[PDB]
Amino acid sequence: ANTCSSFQSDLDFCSDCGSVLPLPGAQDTVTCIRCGFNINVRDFEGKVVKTSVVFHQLGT
Amino acid sequence: PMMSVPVLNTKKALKRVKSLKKQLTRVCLGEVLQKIDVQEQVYQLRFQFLPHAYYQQEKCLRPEDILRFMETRFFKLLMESIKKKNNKASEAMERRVQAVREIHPFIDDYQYDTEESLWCQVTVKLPLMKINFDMSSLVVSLAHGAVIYATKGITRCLLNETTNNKNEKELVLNTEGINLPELFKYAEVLDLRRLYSNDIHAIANTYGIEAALRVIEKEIKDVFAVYGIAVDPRHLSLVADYMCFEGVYKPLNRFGI
Amino acid sequence: SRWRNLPSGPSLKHLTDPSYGIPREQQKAALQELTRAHVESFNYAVHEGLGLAVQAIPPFEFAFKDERISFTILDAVISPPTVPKGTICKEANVYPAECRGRRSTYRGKLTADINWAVNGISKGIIKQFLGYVPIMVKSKLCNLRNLPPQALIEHHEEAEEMGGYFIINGIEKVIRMLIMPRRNFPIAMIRPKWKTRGPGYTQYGVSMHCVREEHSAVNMNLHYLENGTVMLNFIYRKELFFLPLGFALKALVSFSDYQIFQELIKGKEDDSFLRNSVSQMLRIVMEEGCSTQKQVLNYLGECFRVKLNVPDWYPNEQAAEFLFNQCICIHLKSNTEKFYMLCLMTRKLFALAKGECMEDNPDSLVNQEVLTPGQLFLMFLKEKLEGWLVSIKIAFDKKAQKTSVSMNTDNLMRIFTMGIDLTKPFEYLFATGNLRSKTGLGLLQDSGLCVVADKLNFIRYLSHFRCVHRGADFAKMRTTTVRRLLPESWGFLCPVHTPDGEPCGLMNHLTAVCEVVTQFVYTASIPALLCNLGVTPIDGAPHRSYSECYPVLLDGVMVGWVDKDLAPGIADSLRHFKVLREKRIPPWMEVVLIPMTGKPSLYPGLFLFTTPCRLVRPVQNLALGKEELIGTMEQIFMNVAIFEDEVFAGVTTHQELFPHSLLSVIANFIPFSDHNQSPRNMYQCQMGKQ
Amino acid sequence: VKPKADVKRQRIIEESTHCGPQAVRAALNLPEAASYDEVRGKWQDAHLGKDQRDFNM
Amino acid sequence: QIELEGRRPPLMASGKSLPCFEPYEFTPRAGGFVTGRFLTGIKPPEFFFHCMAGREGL
Amino acid sequence: DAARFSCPPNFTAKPPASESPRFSLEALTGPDTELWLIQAPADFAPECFNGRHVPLSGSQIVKGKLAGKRHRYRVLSSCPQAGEATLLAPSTEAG
Amino acid sequence: LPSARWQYCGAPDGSQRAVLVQFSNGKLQSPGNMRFTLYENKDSTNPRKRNQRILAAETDRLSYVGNNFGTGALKCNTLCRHFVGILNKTSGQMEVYDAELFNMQPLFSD
RNA sequence: UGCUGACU
DNA sequence: GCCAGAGACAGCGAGTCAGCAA
DNA sequence: CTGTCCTCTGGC
Ligand SMILES: Nc1ccn([C@@H]2O[C@H](COP(=O)(O)CP(=O)(O)OP(=O)(O)O)[C@@H](O)[C@H]2O)c(=O)n1
Repeated sequence: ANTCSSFQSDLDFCSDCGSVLPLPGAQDTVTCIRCGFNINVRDFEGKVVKTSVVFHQLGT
Repeated sequence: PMMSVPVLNTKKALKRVKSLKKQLTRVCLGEVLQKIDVQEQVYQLRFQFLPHAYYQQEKCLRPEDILRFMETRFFKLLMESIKKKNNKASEAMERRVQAVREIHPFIDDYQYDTEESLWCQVTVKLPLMKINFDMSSLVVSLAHGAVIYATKGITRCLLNETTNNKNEKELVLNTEGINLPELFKYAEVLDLRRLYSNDIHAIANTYGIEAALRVIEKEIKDVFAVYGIAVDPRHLSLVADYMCFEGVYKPLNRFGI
Repeated sequence: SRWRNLPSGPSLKHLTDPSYGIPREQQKAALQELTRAHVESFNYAVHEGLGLAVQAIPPFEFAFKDERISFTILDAVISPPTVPKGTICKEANVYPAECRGRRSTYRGKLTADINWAVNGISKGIIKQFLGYVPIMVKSKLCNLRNLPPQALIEHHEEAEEMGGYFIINGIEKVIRMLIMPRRNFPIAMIRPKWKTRGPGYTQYGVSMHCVREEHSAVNMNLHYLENGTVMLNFIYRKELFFLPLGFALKALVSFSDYQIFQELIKGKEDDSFLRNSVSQMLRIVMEEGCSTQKQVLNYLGECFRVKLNVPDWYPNEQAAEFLFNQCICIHLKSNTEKFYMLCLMTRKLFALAKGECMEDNPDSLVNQEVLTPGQLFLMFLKEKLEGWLVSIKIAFDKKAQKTSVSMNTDNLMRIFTMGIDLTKPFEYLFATGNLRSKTGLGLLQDSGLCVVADKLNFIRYLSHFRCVHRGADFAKMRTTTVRRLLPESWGFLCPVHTPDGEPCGLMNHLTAVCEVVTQFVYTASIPALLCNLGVTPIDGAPHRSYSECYPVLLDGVMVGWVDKDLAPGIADSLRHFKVLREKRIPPWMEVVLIPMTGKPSLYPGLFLFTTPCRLVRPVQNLALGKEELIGTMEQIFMNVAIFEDEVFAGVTTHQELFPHSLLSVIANFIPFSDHNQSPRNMYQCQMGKQ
Repeated sequence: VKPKADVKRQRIIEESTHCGPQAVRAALNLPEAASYDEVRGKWQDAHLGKDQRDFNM
Repeated sequence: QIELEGRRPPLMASGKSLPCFEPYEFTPRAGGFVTGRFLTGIKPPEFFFHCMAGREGL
Repeated sequence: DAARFSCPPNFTAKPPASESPRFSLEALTGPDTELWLIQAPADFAPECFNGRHVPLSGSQIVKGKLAGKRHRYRVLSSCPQAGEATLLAPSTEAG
Repeated sequence: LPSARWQYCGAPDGSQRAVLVQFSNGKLQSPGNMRFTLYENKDSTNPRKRNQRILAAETDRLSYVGNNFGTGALKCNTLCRHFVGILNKTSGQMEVYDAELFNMQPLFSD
């Protein structure tokens, strides 16, 4: 029960994209849980610090 | 493509040219950026622009202009590209924010940076069903071809200090793009007679065909000169007179016959 | 060794010796090792490789009347040349001395024993005579094998000959080593003409050239599409077919879609465009209708049934297996191993797409191998045997479709009705040089495959068995980048020996110390040894993060994930085994370890090649002094001094045997080549052959 | 070539075998000194780069 | 100084220009600077670069 | 309905061992007991380590004797990584 | 560095084996609700079949099955060997036993 | 005509 | 009606000598 | 392998 947000987590296959509130039971083994997950998947990412930047590259 | 206008040899012109060189080089959003911070259907974006210490020196830019650019051009080209993807998928801070969201229905509120662009992010959201992926790809492929401001056709200037020994005092403002009219405004800083370009179609459109004949001849001569070869001018005269016979610079190839 | 007893300075007291004309007891042994790659390849192709070739040969079942008949080829045997039938007298053998006097082919008899059954309870083993296949001169199926120089003079032969050629109409065709991309190794390429393959394809993709037991080759391309999705292009019978990945991965393995996913995100489990695009591969085209291995095999079976020309009474699930067996990853028997190999080639396209890896130049010898005379011979033999089956049963189905019960009376009169085929097709490939095949043999070239070997001089002749042709198509190209003499052909190709006109840079020659690998070994105790050394099997418990681990491959089969701080010691241990001939490591395995840094260097990982067509060259292994053999890709990660006093303590892992090892055999006949300018040593090499 | 003139040639060839670090370093605009391995890394980065115009420099 | 495309000889994929030279070696010898003459011949590594140049010429 | 695993006819359920109190859940949950997963080459003879002090952290070379020949085994000890094999033990609670 | 005295009490005939399970789709947060049943082949005369085993795990929603034979049997069960060590913290003694690893997978039939 | 060598 | 999407489409040095197979 | 056509196609 720790496969994340795109797989049945008790069956196996992958779920489909969200439309109605309930977890979109897969075409196989339609068991449902967590209609809408608690937190929207948040992503922390940025770019590089050599070429795009003129900062971080005063000397070195 | 290139250009070469001599600099007029006056004390005022020498001073104005520094600003001219710094005025025609292209400054692009990507050349002024540190790194983006994208959070994701509610997609936030903080640009985090560079300090002026090492880019204002030779680009002639200011932070209000740069940021105003994001509000009016980048933050709407962003929705333009979002639609490009989603069509085939299946006291004063206040007025600026308000006019900006007057024009678009997705943004919510950006930021303000009263101290040298400290933290300037934006927030979007498409709540029903959109392909939530690492859209950083889009907002990075777009933050490269996004240029603050540039003269059409010119990519960079440079003043090759000396070009003569006889009258060593000559200065030349060479360029690596081609826009003839966008130099006509500096007839007092630069000598617009003595203007030269290797294009031969642009010369033929600003000065005529009898002026493109001589550019053709000089181009062939300078091509042969780099190897020490020297074809007699009487041959290049005939070639240039035949090419430009009927009023246009016509190619010497299968479509010219 | 094999380069000892090399003369220290030349002598002149060998001429003017009391024994100058007496034919010697055994042949020279340095001249013999020149055509050795041409003969040791054929020796396999005709005896040990022919059995394997016929073993694949799926039994050709088809419908007669209301009956289904099965024909399998149990063995095929090529016999030394001999007087035709017994209609001749006094000597059964036939020696190459004639067919040069007369103008004829030195051809041996190819005969197989087919076994035809009707439902599997009625069967009879008939022995048909397929045809005639040409024979090499000193090739184990020739009559001049095991003859000393004195007995080789009473048959009219050179007393110093090394055959390595064919006599097709008395002309001595010399089929020469062509250059192939590589075998059983995924090469990540950036080719801009790939985005024309479809609507959203990019200019990124890993190509793999698969060879099974030297009888079959196939080329498969994994393409990156802009959506983050990967496609698979396969070619069957010269037609290109595109299957989304996911259709292939679900068919090969009966695993959940999360387990397939956990595999394609092994080293980049923090990236989110990838995690999202793996799911769009598994769900977008596979949760659309097929979610069990059988339904995927059934859907794939129906779309491809028409062009795979499968039997009509075959379930669609059986027609899918036919596609996977004959078109994708020929080299691997398992379907689980075929899954792990398609997953590492994808894990690599994702790194090339995200600029985490450097495109592999297809024109560097690092990513190149040679096509020997035995690979072309068997790959044509196998295809022609399959064609013979097909033609005999075309005749079968077409004659009468009539009550086979009594028709078992003319069964042999039937098989012979199409056994009249296999002879002339084979001589065309040898007399003309160009290839007429339904599948081009995974080759890319269909002409100039065999060439005339002309004895104008013995320096023109000896250079036909050391030539390596980049390809005959590259003689027609605007850009000249396959003519660059890169620094990776140091010791493997001669810098000076290249034709100096239209063929320049395209026709190269091997150095004197370089050699082609031709032996075949067991390589079964190697996967069990790698695990003792420190590797952890593909199944699990890597002990680190899948990013601080090297993906171990051994001949197309991913053993899997040697830890990052155990990879160096493992590579050094494996190199010590091959040098001292311990374990069963072939003396010529290439232990490569492409290190991983944060830079966009070549994709990291510990490879271990032992295949039969790579080029190797000897170098004195310092720290052991035991004459190691290194390969084209293994030589890029090691320092090899040339002269002593150039050897250092930490640097100089290896050392070269002689200082002139870099030069070819002919370029070693030019006197003082060091004091002449180089374009003059290139003309001397071409003038010594006229 | 005269002897007593090949000695100068040999000494100049010996001197020429020490001009790589300074050349590359002062072309990467690196700290003038104190970096002997940062220079190799900067050269490697410039070599595996995409633009490849800091390598031609 | 050997020059192939207007540039020094190319490096391998590992950062060495020739199997004899350490990766990213600073010496000019590793970049095609031949100090040998045809009077007293040139060593093997220099022979290699000279052949590269003479071949690109053709 | 969950299609319930159906045992093939040539297989029979193995009863628990009531003669096994060692791998009993009770024995394994004792405050002084720790469980370790060990992975070794297929030809590894565990008896060669009898009496020898295997490390509980880091990397160490351990010498073993098998059939008169000295073997040295690099032993790597680590922190369990999420997703590791779970040990099954007989439980009286589970019928 | 902390060390343990190694002892292979192991299996009396080697017939005895422990049982390790690994799930192909990840972890079970709290599997306390799982019932495992180990099945063995009835054929004890065939050396090939006598070591064939099936492990079945039943939940309320799905079934998992692992086997040590056939495609589901994976390479790690042989190329490498698995053991379980039981460490007595007080004595510093580690008892080592043979283990069999089962890769578990979900159950459905047409 | 073709194709494989070769010459300036 | 304005101008990108392409997707065909055409061009690719001069002369010379052989042999071999169809 | 590049540059113009240049004939659609397609969207606007
Ligand atoms: N494919 C070709 C090859 C050659 N030629 C012609 O032959 C001449 C001499 O070739 P060459 O190769 O001997 C050059 P050369 O300067 O004489 O050589 P050197 O430095 O050793 O003295 C060329 O300049 C061309 O006129 C041609 O038309 N097509």
